[PDB]
Amino acid sequence: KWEMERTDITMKHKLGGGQYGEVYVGVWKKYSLTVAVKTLDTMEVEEFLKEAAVMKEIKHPNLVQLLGVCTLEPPFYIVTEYMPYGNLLDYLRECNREEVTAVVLLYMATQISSAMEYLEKKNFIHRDLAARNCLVGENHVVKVADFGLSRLMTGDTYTAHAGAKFPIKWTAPESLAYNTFSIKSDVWAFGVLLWEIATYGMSPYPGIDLSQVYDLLEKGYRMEQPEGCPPKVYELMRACWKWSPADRPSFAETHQAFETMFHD
Ligand SMILES: Cc1cc(Nc2cc(N3CCN(C)CC3)nc(Sc3ccc(NC(=O)C4CC4)cc3)n2)[nH]n1
Ligand SMILES: [Cl-]
Ligand code: NA
Ligand code: NA
Repeated sequence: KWEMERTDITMKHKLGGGQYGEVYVGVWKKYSLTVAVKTLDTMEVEEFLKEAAVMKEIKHPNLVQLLGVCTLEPPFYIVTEYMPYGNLLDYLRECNREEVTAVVLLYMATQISSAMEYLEKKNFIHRDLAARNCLVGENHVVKVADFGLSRLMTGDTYTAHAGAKFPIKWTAPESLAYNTFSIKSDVWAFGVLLWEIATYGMSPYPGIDLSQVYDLLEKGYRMEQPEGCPPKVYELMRACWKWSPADRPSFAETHQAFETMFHD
């Protein structure tokens, strides 16, 4: 149903400086439409198709939309709607802060909590929430992307395979310690994502030794409040980093808090 004919797309240039896979900007000739195209021998086919598959099952204004697949023969294609301003981390880092103000940061957070409220409702789990995995478009629209590790959950947790390796700065302690992933682990990451946004794209736990992060977190260390970050947003941010997953807010609560702030 989603399959398309590779001949349809014209591939113009490579897109990402090598950081996101083999992704090129594409022009769908017959529909006159700019699109992105992720392509894959690179023994990662199993996991590419898994990705192509999950994007068929989800649809939200703040999640990057699949337009079509070529997954009948190689090279395999993933054709998504094109976000002309790229990933959020570099956007924040390169933006004009007179244009991207505190209001715009709040808007970006609200839109992401929207995407995550929807996955939470769908009992899906993203597993790689971070500014580098969000994309920016016209009028400061932000959309969550990169669903390679995403899953529909059979119950309330998913256990990663032995020896899986994770981005530690974004990973919840129970995920580091017990390979346990849940919507509450996605909430932990969201918090770190909020800190990335608050700081216009700074690196979390700057200059800390990764092998000390768990240790520090268990002893209670958490990242300090960024300058300009409002107290309510910092309180919410800290809520996402509660040790016990149960004590963390839901994505519904979080989104309610930002929609309210976005008004007041
Ligand atoms: C998916 C997507 C990506 C985009 N747009 C862009 C745009 C972009 N830019 C490069 C630098 N200029 C200055 C800004 C635009 N760099 C990337 S880098 C990039 C490429 C691919 C993916 N992810 C996927 O293709 C998989 C999830 C389907 C993420 C980031 N993606 N539109 N839609
Ligand atoms: Cl790339
Ligand atoms: Na961590
Ligand atoms: Na905390």
